[PDB]
Amino acid sequence: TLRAAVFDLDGVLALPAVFGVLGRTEEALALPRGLLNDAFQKGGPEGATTRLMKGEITLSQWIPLMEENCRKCSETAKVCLPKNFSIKEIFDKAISARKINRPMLQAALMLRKKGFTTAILTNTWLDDRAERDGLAQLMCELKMHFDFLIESCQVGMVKPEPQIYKFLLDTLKASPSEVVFLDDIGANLKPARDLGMVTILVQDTDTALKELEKVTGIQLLNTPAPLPTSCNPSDMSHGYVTVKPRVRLHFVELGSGPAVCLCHGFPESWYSWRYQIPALAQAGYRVLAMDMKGYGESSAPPEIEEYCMEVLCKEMVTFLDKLGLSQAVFIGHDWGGMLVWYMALFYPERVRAVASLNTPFIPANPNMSPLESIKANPVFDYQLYFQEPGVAEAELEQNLSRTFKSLFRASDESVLSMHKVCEAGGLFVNSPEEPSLSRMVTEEEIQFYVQQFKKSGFRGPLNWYRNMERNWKWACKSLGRKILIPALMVTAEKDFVLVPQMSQHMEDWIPHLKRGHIEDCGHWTQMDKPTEVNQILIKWLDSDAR
Amino acid sequence: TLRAAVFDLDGVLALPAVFGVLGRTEEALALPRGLLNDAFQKGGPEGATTRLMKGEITLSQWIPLMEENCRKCSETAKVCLPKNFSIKEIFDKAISARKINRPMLQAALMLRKKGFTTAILTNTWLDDRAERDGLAQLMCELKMHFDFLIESCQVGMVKPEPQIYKFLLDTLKASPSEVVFLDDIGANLKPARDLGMVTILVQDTDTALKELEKVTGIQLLNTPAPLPTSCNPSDMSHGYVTVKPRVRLHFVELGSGPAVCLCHGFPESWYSWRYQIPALAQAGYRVLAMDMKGYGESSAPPEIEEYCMEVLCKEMVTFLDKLGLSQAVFIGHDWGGMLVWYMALFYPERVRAVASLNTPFIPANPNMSPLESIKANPVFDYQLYFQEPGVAEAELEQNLSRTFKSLFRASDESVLSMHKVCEAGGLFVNSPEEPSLSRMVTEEEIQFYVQQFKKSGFRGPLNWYRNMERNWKWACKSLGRKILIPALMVTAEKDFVLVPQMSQHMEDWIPHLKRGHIEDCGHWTQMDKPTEVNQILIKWLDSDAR
Ligand SMILES: O=C(N[C@H]1CC[C@H](Oc2ccc(C(=O)O)cc2)CC1)N[C@]12C[C@H]3C[C@H](C[C@H](C3)C1)C2
Ligand SMILES: O=C(N[C@H]1CC[C@H](Oc2ccc(C(=O)O)cc2)CC1)N[C@]12C[C@H]3C[C@H](C[C@H](C3)C1)C2
Ligand SMILES: [Mg+2]
Ligand SMILES: [Mg+2]
Repeated sequence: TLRAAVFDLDGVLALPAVFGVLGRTEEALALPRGLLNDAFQKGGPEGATTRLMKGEITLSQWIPLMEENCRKCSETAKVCLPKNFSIKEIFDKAISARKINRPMLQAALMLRKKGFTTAILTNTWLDDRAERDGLAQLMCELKMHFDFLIESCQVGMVKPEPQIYKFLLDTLKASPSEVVFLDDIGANLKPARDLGMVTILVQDTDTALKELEKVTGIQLLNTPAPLPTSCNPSDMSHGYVTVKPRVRLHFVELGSGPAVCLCHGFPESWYSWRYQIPALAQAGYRVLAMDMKGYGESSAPPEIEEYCMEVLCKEMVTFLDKLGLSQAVFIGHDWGGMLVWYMALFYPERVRAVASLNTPFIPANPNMSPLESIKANPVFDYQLYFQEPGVAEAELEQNLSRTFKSLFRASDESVLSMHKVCEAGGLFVNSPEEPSLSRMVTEEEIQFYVQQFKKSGFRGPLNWYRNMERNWKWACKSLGRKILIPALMVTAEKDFVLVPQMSQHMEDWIPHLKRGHIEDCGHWTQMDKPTEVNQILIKWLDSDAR
Repeated sequence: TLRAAVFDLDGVLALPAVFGVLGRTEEALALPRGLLNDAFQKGGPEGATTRLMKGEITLSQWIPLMEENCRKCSETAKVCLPKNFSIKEIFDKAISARKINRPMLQAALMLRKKGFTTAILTNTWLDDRAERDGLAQLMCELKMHFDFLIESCQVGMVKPEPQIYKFLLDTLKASPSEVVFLDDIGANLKPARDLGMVTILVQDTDTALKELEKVTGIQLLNTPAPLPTSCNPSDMSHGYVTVKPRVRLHFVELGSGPAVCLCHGFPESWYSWRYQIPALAQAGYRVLAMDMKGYGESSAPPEIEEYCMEVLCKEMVTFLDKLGLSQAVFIGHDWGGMLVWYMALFYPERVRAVASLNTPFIPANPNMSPLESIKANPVFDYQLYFQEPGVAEAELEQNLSRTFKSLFRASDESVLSMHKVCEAGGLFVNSPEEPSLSRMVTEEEIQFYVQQFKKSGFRGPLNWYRNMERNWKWACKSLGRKILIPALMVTAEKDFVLVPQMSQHMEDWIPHLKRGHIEDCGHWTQMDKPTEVNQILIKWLDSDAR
């Protein structure tokens, strides 16, 4: 019967609640118990705080009004306000003190995921303080997880006036006995209850959630750790840059701060970074997640040379130029890993910082051609299979669903063997027509890749593998050099192709290299261990790219 | 006969040249005359500086090599290097000391504009210093004005080796006697001369330009002050955000730094900011130049209400949300001016700073309906003409070329009279079929607007005018408030509709308002006085939005 969930902000989604700072200030400054709240509520519906909450005045017009109220309250109580008493000062501290209440948000997340219509209903103000950005951030981080945000100052009404609940029920397209409403102030529940809404006084979070769990019949507390926030492709800002006449580059863009350019692998998508894209934006970064040349909404010229490393790097630099970026942090995985390394080597001035997932920096062997090298490793066999234009395209484009369902697997979940692919005559010869969904990806996620590769298919992506000679000659020009910009390498325990030991010799070329390791991690790092990936990168960026 | 122009960087496009810092350091530190240059050149083609310039090593590998050379040079010269001697320190100072040489660049600009193939040919290095971004910036600002940039370290060759000139002539698709090459070091000219290229030793800039003027037969020196850099639409990064299911917003994006959101007027385009977009990017800003709802590549639903101020503002906030921006600076002109003001009023938390060109902040008259107000001013007549869905669309869409050629005029150049448009029965009744091109815009610029308005025409844009009642009711909710965030107002002397006196009362609502005035400026401010506009905004942003 419950179909909707409403959360107060202050005291429910954010802690500590600003009303409690009022008590601790009183206590701190040894003021009469409740003085600050008497002054705050002064005049009830005709008072300054209602005008604020109704949106009639801004937070800065309100500040001196509240000071007066404190004077009037302190006079009436026959005490003297302390020297250098400052309402601005106090509210600054208070507002910046509050953070998202993780357990509660995730509870709301869960409820939405099981299909509830969730909303924030809050009395709040038009904040014009020089420090308003802080609160602006919080509300941003919070609003993306809810169907609605109803702000007292935006709708001209306040809790606990009955009108706002009607507005709430209207906005929800629900009837009162279908909503649960959580709030920390009892007065505000009264009117929700009168309409027949389930209510919860939120004192301590956990108890509030136990009640919520009980009423909804969904497990909220003690539940498993949820995935990082993902991306709905159509809620994203999509960018397009022509880097030369044939060729356009597409990216997805989120956040502000230092520019971070995410470079996916074979055969993937900007979408392979769906778990990183929110995290880093939230961490303070401008994330530019590429469709690498040949993929998705990016161009895919058919010629092989269009995909050698030199051209691909030139084109990334041009990307920076047209977009006005003097530098960006480069982070790549798989093929994208290889490319960001060479970016560091040929264009240090344009690379703020470099990092790679799984892809070690391997230098060219001036003495042994890459064809020889690739033969020297059985696990590289599939690469020779990729050389003959047409063969791999045909196998891979034959059933897309099948292809990605088969590639995108966690460690325990392997259904292919990159071992003697050539001999076998294909990648899929002894793997299933209809592989099971891997635990890492949903049917919907797989279909996204499916719809993308329908645009250009595999020629472009496969071409990346077809310039072994050209890339080797090129790479050799950099044998003299060293990587001295900040650099992170991140290894995946259970990558059975990009094994962590391939990275062992990296400090020889990259003396200040920083490292990350991820246990129980296959080749598809971002979607296998998104929490860990986010943790390692954000930590790295904060110390090294700022 | 001359068809191409090549410019050295160090000493030609950038001053002071780093070789001269070497002399002044020597002089500063009382070292043997030339010691620093002996050490720099040490070993000629087998030396460290060649490897650097050839790209064999990075600038940071080079640094200690150069120190050794100084030791060896100082030993041989029987002097002791000073306590705390630091090549890094010296090159840091030097590189950061150099700036673009305005007269020279503009000379190159001019030559390109009269059809020359221009290029930079320079010996230079792979810079991995922690401070490489500085130089990265300079090269960015410089490379956008030239057909080619040939870097010694990128092509593996150096001036004055003859191979690089061959490469140069190849890249240019020119024969030697069609190029002029400017350089400050004589040795480098020698090989250009051997092939039969016109050359210029660049000592003082002005003399170099006099020779250049003489050889090319184009006036370079003493020439009129050129326009700010414009934008080629197809060299820009284009962004797309769906703000709700019907409706997508398109923007053009350039630069990094604080987010600046540019809001054009009626009936215009992101392209109306073409002169501001580079300037601000160069000034340190992330410029997001909108197609406002109803225009260009943005959506244009036909319903009027889709265009009231409230919806338009909601949708801008959503724009921020989906793009991950907690705030941005809002700058608008005309209708966009009106909108940024209301943004400040209803969403201060999301507005870092607000500024308007021509559009004063006028509050609603709670007592007099907007229809009455608009009748009270003869110069507003055209607005009543705009009310009847269909009438204005038909006149305006009938000849697009004609429409914009007629609207987009400088002050002296007026061909319409917004006076008694209704009575006359149209905007164009006694104006020409084929107006002359106004001095502000080229045929190509006008055609750009033409091709844009072909997409949705005038319904959307005109609809902005059709919510006088709705916007008035809405605006009234803010009668209690004040604008206390940083705010600039910029008036145009010769705006015969948005006259500067309409702004006189603004300090009553906006007490810290900052002001800008532009003399000899019509209504189409950005394209009328781009230099002034850029000057006022950049100055304002630097003090107020940072
Ligand atoms: O080949 C590269 N990635 C493969 C892409 C497909 C994937 O297939 C898998 C992966 C996992 C599984 C599973 O879990 O069963 C199955 C199939 C295997 C890895 N990356 C490079 C990166 C650089 C440059 C060049 C040479 C070398 C170094 C490898 C390409
Ligand atoms: O009408 C608005 N702009 C017009 C657009 C077209 C232009 O036509 C011109 C302009 C110049 C010339 C010339 O040089 O001959 C000819 C025609 C006249 C100005 N802007 C607003 C901005 C706010 C909100 C609302 C009401 C009021 C306050 C005016 C719209
Ligand atoms: Mg509360
Ligand atoms: Mg020079």
